[PDB]
Amino acid sequence: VKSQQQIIDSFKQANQDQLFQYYDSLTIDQQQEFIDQLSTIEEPAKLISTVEQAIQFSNFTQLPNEQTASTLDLSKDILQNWTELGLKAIGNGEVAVLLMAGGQGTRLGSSAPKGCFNIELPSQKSLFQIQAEKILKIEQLAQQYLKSTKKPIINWYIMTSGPTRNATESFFIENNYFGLNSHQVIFFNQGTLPCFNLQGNKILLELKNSICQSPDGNGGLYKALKDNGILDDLNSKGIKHIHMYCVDNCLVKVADPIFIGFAIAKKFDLATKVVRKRDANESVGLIVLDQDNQKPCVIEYSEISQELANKKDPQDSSKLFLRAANIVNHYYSVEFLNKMIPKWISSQKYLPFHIAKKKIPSLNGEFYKPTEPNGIKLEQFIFDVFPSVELNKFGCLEVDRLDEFSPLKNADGAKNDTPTTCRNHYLERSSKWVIQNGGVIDNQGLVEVDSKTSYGGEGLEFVNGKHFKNGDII
Ligand SMILES: CC(=O)N[C@H]1[C@@H](OP(=O)(O)OP(=O)(O)OC[C@H]2O[C@@H](n3ccc(=O)[nH]c3=O)[C@H](O)[C@@H]2O)O[C@H](CO)[C@@H](O)[C@@H]1O
Ligand SMILES: [Mg+2]
Repeated sequence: VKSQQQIIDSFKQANQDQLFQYYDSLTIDQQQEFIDQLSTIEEPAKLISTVEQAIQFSNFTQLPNEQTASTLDLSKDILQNWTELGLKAIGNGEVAVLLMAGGQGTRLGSSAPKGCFNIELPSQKSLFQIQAEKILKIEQLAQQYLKSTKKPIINWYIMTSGPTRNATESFFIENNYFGLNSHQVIFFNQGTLPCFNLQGNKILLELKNSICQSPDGNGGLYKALKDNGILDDLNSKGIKHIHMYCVDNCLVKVADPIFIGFAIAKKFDLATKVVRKRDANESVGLIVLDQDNQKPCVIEYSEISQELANKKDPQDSSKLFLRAANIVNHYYSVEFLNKMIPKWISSQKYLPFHIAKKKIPSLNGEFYKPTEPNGIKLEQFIFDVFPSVELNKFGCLEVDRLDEFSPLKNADGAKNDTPTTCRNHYLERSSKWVIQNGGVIDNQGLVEVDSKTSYGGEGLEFVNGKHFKNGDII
């Protein structure tokens, strides 16, 4: 739309003259490539103004009992009822899953997308394959429940970022989508945001003809859904329910019928899963009620005070007051998304920029890697839109952590959330399932239940009285 010079001028008017410090020494091709990159930034002056306001701008209680439920407390009949509602929805092609895999998992230090990571289970399955097989399995369980001739389809929308896209897609193709239909696995990229200097008023140059940019946070998912036509696809296919989740959880129950059934039974617009907080210092957001506006919301682990994090429950001193840990497992009604996404992406009121100090290798005038944080990355949080839902339309399901949540965040060597803790948890869960179904594991070993065999412990009646050894795959 605008000329090359018009773009340059709009950045200079926004006081970003440093970006053109080496412009004249660049070849014409590098210049054109540079401005093309700058042109993707919609409204520079406004963005910078917003980042600045965000920087110079930086009463909770527990959610009402009416909006919460726990799989630890519900009777089998109630859980079965929800399961059936969930399976029926799946059986009618009304369910889609949305996988957030745009993160670069810096803490883990892997060169490949976290989803490809191998926590070294006997099966050597990557996180992506486990999730793929969970999807295939639940489709089959729904088909069996409804007695369908063919299995229903759960479209799997995978949100990648520029840096994880190629490897991610190439990985699924090389593995033939792990058994799923190629058409049901749909990739789409989330956007990016420019990185700024510590002061937060200047965009950082990565190279002489390139600015630093990073994935705009999982909160950038809503805009990516609209812009990539995913929302249109949901409507086109008649999908009514979508399960959004985090790629790092090796235990995740993708498209959990219990979770979907919970939302349908209660007619929720939005629902989220939580587990009991490990300890005051666990790096997890907490689901709470904002008493000032009487709206549900999440307080991120990095923006909570030690005092609030450590406060004990006044009605039970043995527990932390705020202990509903966010495990990034969200349910959204498609209708709710059709109605709200236009609003959410139209202002910071729902998706404010969160500031993160980072060590960003960039231009000094030469490229370099710092030892101290030299810039900031901007991020929108997926849950910041929660307050916009009506309290009575928001659900919070507490689940069993050992059965549903073991995140891979750190490289081996750390105390928690490592490939080892994930592997151990995965094997312990599998082993518990086998024992409960009468299976005998010799020499106190640990076995692995194949995701191709059981979704969550069901259909394991054949192991009763049967012997297994440490390392077996069932
Ligand atoms: C914002 C957010 O969700 N925070 C949650 C996240 O924290 P945490 O900081 O550990 O995780 P991240 O926000 O980095 O990643 C969450 C998920 O979003 C994806 N992602 C992230 C950034 C991005 O630009 N694009 C993208 O797709 C990641 O691939 C991952 O699947 O998990 C914790 C549990 O482990 C929760 O208690 C936190 O409340
Ligand atoms: Mg309750």
